[PDB]
Amino acid sequence: QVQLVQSGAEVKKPGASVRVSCKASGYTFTSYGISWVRQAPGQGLEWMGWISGYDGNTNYAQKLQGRVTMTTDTSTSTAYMELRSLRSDDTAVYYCARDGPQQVYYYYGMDVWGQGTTVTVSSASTKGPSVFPLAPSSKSTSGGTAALGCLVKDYFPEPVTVSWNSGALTSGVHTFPAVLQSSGLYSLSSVVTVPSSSLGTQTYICNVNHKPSNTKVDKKVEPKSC
Amino acid sequence: PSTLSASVGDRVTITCRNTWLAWYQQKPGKAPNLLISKASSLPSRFSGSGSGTEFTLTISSLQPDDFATYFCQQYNSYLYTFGQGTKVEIRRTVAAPSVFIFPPSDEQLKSGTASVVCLLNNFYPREAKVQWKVDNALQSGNSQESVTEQDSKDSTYSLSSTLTLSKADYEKHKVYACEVTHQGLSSPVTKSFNRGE
Repeated sequence: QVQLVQSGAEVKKPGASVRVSCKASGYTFTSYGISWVRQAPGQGLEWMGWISGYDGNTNYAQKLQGRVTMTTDTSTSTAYMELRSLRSDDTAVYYCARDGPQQVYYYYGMDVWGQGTTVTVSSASTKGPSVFPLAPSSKSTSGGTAALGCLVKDYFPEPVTVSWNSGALTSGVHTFPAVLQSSGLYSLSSVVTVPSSSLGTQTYICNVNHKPSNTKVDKKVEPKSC
Repeated sequence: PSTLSASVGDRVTITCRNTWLAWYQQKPGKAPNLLISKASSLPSRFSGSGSGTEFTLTISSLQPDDFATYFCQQYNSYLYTFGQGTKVEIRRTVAAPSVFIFPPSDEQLKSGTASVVCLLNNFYPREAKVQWKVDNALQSGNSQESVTEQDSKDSTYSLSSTLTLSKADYEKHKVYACEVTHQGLSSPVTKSFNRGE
């Protein structure tokens, strides 16, 4: 039952600041240190800093010095991190990890991790997606196999979820990872391959959910001639 | 992140580019897991005692749940650094992509934009090339690609290439084509259509 529980996803504008919490459980918080590490989209890990659960003393990475502050609350077994003067490149998943019993020769490692906290930094405003059908036709049919789908376009922030026929259709489904456009809005397609003989009698509907904008869309995808 | 194509049961040795502290494993969408540390913890198939020159991680025999990315942790004057990861993917027989093309829907054409979707479905290896031609003219800088993670059932990848133009530019042209090259194809595959047809 040894675990670290972090606060929920955040969306911030450039120049603003962000605060993330890390709650310890099933162990003595005061006898270990806490490290903070971030991971930018499709990139490696970057160490941000360390704080003692005992002393409250800190060691920050040179790059973030003066911009980051780490604190602790020994009464509630919680560690906190604040990042100021936010910029687009600060968009990442932020992790806290238990780091060393409170002689670096016997380094124990970062043995317990939080679930991570997504922080998006952007000048864009919240926007629900535009859902367009990707109709099955002769151009998306070869043999007894037809491809069809939905284009889930121009939304902010991540994430969206896509299901087919209320979750009754799962085989052959591919929902692509979102790409970030120059407009600052995201876009993706969700596709499925089905027998081409089923097109006249079977109904295909994509269920799109975007909680940040409170958008739900159920789009019927109908066959098209040439 | 660097990539290694391996089979279940293979022995794998990963070198860390003494300053070594630990080895970690990270699965997609998940937080890292500690494997081995300087406390000399970790018997198991994961070991750090390869040799006394460089610091390595040996996986004695890859198991079905070992396909993830591995990275080392190092130090330099109490400032940690994480080496860049090695992603281990599962190797399988070559499979050519099934190619499909979707013209823009008339619903999108109402809204002043036109996106043309080219789908490359269930292929292996991951390396595939897609090029767009509009009225026989090669395009660059107006399309975007997305690739799925390796499929947990058939070990293949799928890719979308989306060409985006303004409706005004889209209507000034007739023929739309995507040309695909891949290891599993002896000759390139071209999927195309005429606007309005």
